[PDB]
Amino acid sequence: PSQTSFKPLTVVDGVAVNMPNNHPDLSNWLPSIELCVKKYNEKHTGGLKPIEVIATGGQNNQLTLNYIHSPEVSGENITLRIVANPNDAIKVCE
Repeated sequence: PSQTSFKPLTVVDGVAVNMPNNHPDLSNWLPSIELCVKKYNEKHTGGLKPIEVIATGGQNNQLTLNYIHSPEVSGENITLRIVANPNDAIKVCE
């Protein structure tokens, strides 16, 4: 584990997904990633699953993820809900 300029966004199955501060909001990627990561978490349950997930890609159809396993001090603020679920045949992610 080491210091990094990344903040938490959402957790899926128990994996805190952080994003690069030097990037826009990932409201649309929220459901896209939360669903993608679910796959990896499915195969890897409990400790098996990754510690954190660095999700990137703001615009220009940018979609890049990173599996990081290193728990470190951190925290969030507050969240309510998003209520979204866009469909797509060609999912570059998965």
